[PDB]
Amino acid sequence: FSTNFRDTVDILVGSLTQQVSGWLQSLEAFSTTLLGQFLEDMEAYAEDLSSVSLPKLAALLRVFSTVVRSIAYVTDVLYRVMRCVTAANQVFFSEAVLTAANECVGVLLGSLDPSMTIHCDMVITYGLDQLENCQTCGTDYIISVLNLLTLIVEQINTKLPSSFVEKLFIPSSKLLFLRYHKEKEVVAVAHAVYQAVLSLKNIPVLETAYKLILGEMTCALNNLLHSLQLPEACSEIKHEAFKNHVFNVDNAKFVVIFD
Amino acid sequence: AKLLPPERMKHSIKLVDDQMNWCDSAIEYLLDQTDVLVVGVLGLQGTGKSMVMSLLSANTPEEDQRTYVFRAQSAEMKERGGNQTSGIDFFITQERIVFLDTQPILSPSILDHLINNYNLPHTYVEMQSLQIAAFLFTVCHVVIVVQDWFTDLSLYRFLQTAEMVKPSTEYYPHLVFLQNKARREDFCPRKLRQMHLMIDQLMAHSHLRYKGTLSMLQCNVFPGLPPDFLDSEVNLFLVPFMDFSLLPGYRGHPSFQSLVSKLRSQVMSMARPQLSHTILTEKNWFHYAARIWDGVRKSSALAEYSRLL
Ligand SMILES: Nc1ncnc2c1ncn2[C@@H]1O[C@H](COP(=O)(O)OP(=O)(O)OP(=O)(O)O)[C@@H](O)[C@H]1O
Ligand SMILES: [Mg+2]
Repeated sequence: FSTNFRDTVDILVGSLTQQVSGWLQSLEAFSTTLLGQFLEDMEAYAEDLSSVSLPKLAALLRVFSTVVRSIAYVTDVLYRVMRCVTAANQVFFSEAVLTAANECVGVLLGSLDPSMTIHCDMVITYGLDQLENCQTCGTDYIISVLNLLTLIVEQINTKLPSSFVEKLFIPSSKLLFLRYHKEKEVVAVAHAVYQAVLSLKNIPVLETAYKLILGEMTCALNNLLHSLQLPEACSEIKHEAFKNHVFNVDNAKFVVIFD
Repeated sequence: AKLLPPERMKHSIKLVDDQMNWCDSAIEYLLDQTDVLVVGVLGLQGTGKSMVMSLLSANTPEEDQRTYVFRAQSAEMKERGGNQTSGIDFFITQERIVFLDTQPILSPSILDHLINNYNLPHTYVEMQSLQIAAFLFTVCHVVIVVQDWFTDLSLYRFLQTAEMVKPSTEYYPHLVFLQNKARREDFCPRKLRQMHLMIDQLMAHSHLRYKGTLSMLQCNVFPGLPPDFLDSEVNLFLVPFMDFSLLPGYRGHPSFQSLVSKLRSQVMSMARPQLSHTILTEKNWFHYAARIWDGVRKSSALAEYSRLL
């Protein structure tokens, strides 16, 4: 059993990955020792990268996530190391490695409970960096990014600064433009993210998000009103971030309904 | 008590056989009364002309499709993509109103069936469609145009060219535009205005009566839309399908039965101008239609048009 896991790990690191993953997860110390070698290997890969090592890195991350999901002091160190190694390798620009890293980070963060003071600056920075360059990406990466964001929003409670939520609900945010995707799954996860960010308990951090949403709604109604030669109204819930914008009638109506 | 009605037709009767021959069998159901109304429709393969005629003459949406006075398409037949109605049908309601159902125009199924049977069959089908259109435009009061998707850009050309091939101060029957299987987006003020403007620009020289009649706004379909919003409300009607976290429980359009009933009421009260400079009766109208059909069959303009292509 102890030596049989090597064959499964090697096979999974080569369409049929679901069968081996399920068998390994349902099959059931040495876990830390097995993960140490994997961590050293991925670190060395990026250290020597500075270009055919991408498949190996993707396979390593996939097997790592699979063994982790098969199931508290080194979780923060491992997460920080993974985020740093992933952000450093910005030349390859691969979506498979990013998806695997996002899934692993999400499951690792969700495994614990909101009763610690883990480093949130690195996680927030990594999320913002990946979101700022997630416009022209595949559908699989978008779903993983949205689910990951949901995991950080739910896990990090009473600790999210007002700056993060403030920057997440402005025109420059990629989520606003991402909500226009024709797919339905993306819209569903986006709505889930909105409800999760709107289901907190602290009023000082939720008031800014509520005001931003109300301001966007007011801007949409103002644009719709001006589209038919009629003066705008609702000046008691306006926002400074939406002083002037150009929104189409269809887009404005869709945004109003979404909010 | 000798004032009993003639008879109540439980089903329609084919007026023109598939071989394009006149059938003299509907005279027994006609009387010697004047001021009669006739209706005709031109459509594509799956627009739903038979269903519209059934629902407007002697049928209700609650009744099963198997008892329709006009044979409608079946699910088991849509797989092969074939036509259901051939030739022209005839049926008179209890209100002394004559209805006429025709076959689809430019139907690929007819061409395919004709292949396995004078230059090319395409011209033959084209002249057949032109003949049916001319006959309808010559002996009908109002003609309803059924459509599936808007912006066809081909039906208008056919209608415009069909008016120049009729046999013979001229008579121009009314043209009613109907949009079958309309979606929720079609029931919007912007879409309605765009459709009206497009129809107006596409039928600038139609020379037919297509405005000032059958106003959808006057039927309370759009309670809030003002009459001044549309530059020229043409005779257009919409019919939706038979009887979502963002907008749960929102249909976006009225009930199918309500619109069907409204269309039936508006069509039943259409004007009945004199077709010719003489009062015609039911039998007289039948004889006139037969003579017109015989004349259009052995015409000259149709032959020239067919030869030119
Ligand atoms: N409003 C509607 N909602 C749903 N189904 C419809 C509607 N109108 C028509 N259909 C369906 O589409 C088909 C239309 O065929 P139908 O026989 O009624 O007339 P058609 O399209 O004019 O055909 P044909 O010219 O071959 O006689 C039928 O299967 C009918 O059930
Ligand atoms: Mg039919």
